[PDB]
Amino acid sequence: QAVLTQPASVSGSPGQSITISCTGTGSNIETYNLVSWYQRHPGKAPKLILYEVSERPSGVSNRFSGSKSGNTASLTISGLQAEDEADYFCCSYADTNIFWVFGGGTHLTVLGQPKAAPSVTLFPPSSEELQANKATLVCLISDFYPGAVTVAWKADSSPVKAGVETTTPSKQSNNKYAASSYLSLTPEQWKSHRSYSCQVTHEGSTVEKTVAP
Amino acid sequence: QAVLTQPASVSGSPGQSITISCTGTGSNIETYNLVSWYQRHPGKAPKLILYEVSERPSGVSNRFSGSKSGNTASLTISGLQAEDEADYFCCSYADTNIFWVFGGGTHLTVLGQPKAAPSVTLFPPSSEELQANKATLVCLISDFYPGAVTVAWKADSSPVKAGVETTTPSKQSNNKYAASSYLSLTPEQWKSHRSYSCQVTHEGSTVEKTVAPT
Amino acid sequence: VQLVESGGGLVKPGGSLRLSCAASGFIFSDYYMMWIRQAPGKGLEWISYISSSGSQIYYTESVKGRFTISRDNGKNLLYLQMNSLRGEDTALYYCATETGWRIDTWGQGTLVTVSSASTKGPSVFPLAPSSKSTSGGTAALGCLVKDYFPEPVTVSWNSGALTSGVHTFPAVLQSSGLYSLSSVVTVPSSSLGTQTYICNVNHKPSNTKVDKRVEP
Amino acid sequence: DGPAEARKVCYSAVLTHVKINDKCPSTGEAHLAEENDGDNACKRTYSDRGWGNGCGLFGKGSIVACAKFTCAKSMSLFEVDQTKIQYVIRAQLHVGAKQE
Amino acid sequence: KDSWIVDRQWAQDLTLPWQSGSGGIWREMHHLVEFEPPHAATIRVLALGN
Amino acid sequence: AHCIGITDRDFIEGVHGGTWVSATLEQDKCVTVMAPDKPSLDISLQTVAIDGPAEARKVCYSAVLTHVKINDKCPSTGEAHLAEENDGDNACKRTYSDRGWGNGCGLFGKGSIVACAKFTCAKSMSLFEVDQTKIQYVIRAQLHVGAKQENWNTDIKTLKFDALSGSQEAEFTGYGKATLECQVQTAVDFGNSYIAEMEKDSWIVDRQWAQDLTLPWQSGSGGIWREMHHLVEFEPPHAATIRVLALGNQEGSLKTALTGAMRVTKDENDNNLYKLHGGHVSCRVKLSALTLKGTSYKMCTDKMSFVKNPTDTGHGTVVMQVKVPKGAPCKIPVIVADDLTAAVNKGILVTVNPIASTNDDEVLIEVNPPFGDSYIIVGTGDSRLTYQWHKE
Repeated sequence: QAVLTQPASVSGSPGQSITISCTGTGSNIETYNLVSWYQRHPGKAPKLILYEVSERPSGVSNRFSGSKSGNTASLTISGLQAEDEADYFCCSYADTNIFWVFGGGTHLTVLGQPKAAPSVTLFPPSSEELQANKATLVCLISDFYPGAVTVAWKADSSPVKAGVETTTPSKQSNNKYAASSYLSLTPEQWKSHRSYSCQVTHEGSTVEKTVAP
Repeated sequence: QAVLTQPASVSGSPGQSITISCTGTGSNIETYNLVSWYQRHPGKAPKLILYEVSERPSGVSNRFSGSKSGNTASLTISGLQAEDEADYFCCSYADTNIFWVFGGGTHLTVLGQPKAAPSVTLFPPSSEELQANKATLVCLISDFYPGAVTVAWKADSSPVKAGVETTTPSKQSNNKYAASSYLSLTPEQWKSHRSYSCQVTHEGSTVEKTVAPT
Repeated sequence: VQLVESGGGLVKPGGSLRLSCAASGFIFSDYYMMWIRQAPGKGLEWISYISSSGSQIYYTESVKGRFTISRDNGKNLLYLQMNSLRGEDTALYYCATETGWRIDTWGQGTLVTVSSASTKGPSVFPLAPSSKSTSGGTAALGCLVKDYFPEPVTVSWNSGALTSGVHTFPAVLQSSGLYSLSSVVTVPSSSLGTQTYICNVNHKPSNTKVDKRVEP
Repeated sequence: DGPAEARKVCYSAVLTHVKINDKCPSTGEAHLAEENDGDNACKRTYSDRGWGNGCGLFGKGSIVACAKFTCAKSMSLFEVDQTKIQYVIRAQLHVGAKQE
Repeated sequence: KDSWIVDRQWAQDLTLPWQSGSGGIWREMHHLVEFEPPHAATIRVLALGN
Repeated sequence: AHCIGITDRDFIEGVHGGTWVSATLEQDKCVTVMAPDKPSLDISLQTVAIDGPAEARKVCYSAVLTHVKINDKCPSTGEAHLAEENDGDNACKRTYSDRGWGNGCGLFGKGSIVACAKFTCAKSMSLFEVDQTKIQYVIRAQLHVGAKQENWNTDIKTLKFDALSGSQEAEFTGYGKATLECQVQTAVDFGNSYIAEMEKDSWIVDRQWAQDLTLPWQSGSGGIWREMHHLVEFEPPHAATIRVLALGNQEGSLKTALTGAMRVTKDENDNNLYKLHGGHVSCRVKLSALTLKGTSYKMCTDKMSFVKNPTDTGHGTVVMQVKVPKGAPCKIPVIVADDLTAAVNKGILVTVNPIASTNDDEVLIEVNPPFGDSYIIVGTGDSRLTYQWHKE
């Protein structure tokens, strides 16, 4: 097969230089060496910024450069600007059988603002929801910059495998981001467990909140 | 530029099956198809448990199996046991130049027992230490399981960047884990801040202590 | 040199749709064309791929028997005929040129969302307030608005009155195909029992209007 | 020392999938942009066509096939300047020295 | 991993693609990449091998 | 089937008083079988295949080597040993070296030296034995009725034969059925032969040629590689070191040796279904049970038009599509003359008894005109279509 893995979220400051890698995991990649990079602002067309690992399309700035070493292709952007706030997609021609393969995607964050820890509000089931033979845990996050989050749920000590709904962060009116996490259950599982925990991961640091019946 | 990559730590309980991956660069593990796996317990000699991708030396259990598809070689251990908690190393004969290259190593932890929150003891600078014109906050993390901890220091509410010396988690004699963290400062910083906070992150749950000058 | 894409929308599972891609700025009949798509939380994936003449056709196995790529070189148009639609076909679809064995130019993208879901009016559940004080004198609450479709819904507490410290999170798509959102407010601690507020959940597509008390 | 490099002769080449443009008889020559690039192996030919394969006339239709070429393994060729040849000669006397 | 002394007249007559040392184009690529007669609209290549 | 779209074409004529007509079907060819007062019949040979030939040998043409390993000893001190020398998948040599005081020995003479390098095949050519009794083939069969090209595939009957099948009949709704008694010809083309296939290529090769290839070979399952020295050679030792000579990848040498050899290809998912690009089929076709439709239709008298004008096919015949907007179930008169006054036919009508059944039908007519100047005439009276033709 062919799988291209690249970091979900990277960030840097204006004027700095940043690198987004693209690690290949397939059978035989390392054969054609024509890796291409794409830039996409929200709601617009992807733009080719690099192809054949280092080569650059006409009109593309010289701040964008690309290299390779082994199974990793890297996109490097120097003189970071606020215009570079976009998604960057990696692409590689895998073989004659399956053709070009894409990476997951990376969202570059340009720190035109300071770092904000995520505030979290977790709520218990309302005594008017168990009446309807249902129960939902609601974990609400606000005021984090950048908007790159990881959500986990736990049943008294243990991660929950079913029912977790996470959104894709939506921007606020004060240039910050918000996200919602919902946990559908049955009322008996809510009553049987000692407690449930929503915990939120943002830039290494995690923040936990807890509710109980 | 020719070195294998493999996960830092992978975890399982007694009973299930676990897989450690070993990703190399299209030559590294792909050219000769002889990849060997080694098991090392703390302080003992490494033991050859697999060679030639899927071959098994005499005496090695069926639970250890090996596979290889392109870049990646995999060690798969079924029926996980307490004896299997150890360090596992990948090895491949790259070419005629550099011959053999190893992986970074993977620590297999077997969840023989249940989740234990860390107990924290945060100590202030000693007055006798402050009379030598130095300050050291001592945060002592005790009795947690598993031994995966994120230590963080704060200046009245503010994360501390410098002066941090944190050890890696160590094994207790009751089979739990322990770790310590030291924050060096000047006595002026200790007095000029309202408080200092050592906080401990463990499985997402955070324990916090706070001391102040008196 | 641009590619315009049209045809997207909402359509039930097992339905049928045709996406379109109009090309301008070059000789369309001399370039390989192809359709790409991206699903939520999923990477990009080329699904269809056609030669300049249309005599060479390539599909991925996920859409092989259902999608049919075609091109009309007189109209400089590229079509994606999507039969036997499925839920996982919900994605943002691009048409793209292919020269030098790379994906050169892209369209802006057209969105196809497939939902089984029908017009359903929500059910509102009050949210009990707890101590979000931080030493102190603050407590927050809200009201949940479950199982509604489609967008949008408009929440407001105290029918046009209170707008201080109110947060209304956007909706979340669901395995049900229905939407849900939460709305929260923050108030002081010693004033939890001194006043009353109710939401105005208000779903136009089903003409729903519900009010809902909140108390400890 | 450092002979002059003359030529690289390639004996192992990996190809990419071929790309085809073709046209019906009396409809013109088929064109690919890959055909104007110096790293692609291309060829012009004419193929038999008719009603059975999408053409209103029976005859020779234009067709072009192009594949991207990269050299996987190549033998290098260096010229030998005889006026730059070096040799080393070792000399020694029978004086009774141990071979160590 | 091998080297020899060869006649220039032999080497220049090799039926193999050749380059000019720099980032130069590959000349006479057909010595390893042939194309077969088309059927109707399809041509496949004949890689002459290592 | 359909023979109009296949360049290499042959017509066969059966006698008026006959039942069976013999024909030969070669790859990438087809035949139009014509009998008086019967619809013309296109027959083509689609594939000749074997399903899962037995694996015989694997021949290694690309092998990578590890670094050599040496053990050496002084003269009169025994033979050197390596544990690698006992494994069956290593390539080793046993030699002697010139040793003396200058390289650490008390005597001047031959000292034992051993060299070993692990052999691992990178790319191999598979050799499959064929069973001539398991050969399959597929035959297309179609009638010249009126069908537009877009409906040829629907009208084609696809007949499958084994090495010992019975009569295979293709029945056409409204026109009866024809019977085929066929046989492959794999005597001259399929003697003692292996199917040799590389990663992307396949051939038919002589068995004796494959078994004398100067290359290492395997018994195709997990076996030791036999005769490893055809790719791994050790050179004379210097004092304590032996350098190996790798004879290189032999893909090119095999391919140049296999130019002009009968080719084999492979299907979709089917990965043991091998298509044999060669040989021919001898068939006997039964035509007596084949009937025309609409022989009792009235002559079409309403005005008709050419949807597709008569065009040269390259077979000496012409093809055209005639539309019939009005007139019910009738048969379209078609003649080819040299004079517009006398309606004297001078050409053979491949599309025997043209027919329109529904109104607005578009019907495909193939006609063989005579040599020289000619007139294609479709219709009667004032509305008749005339289109002026010239054969060379």
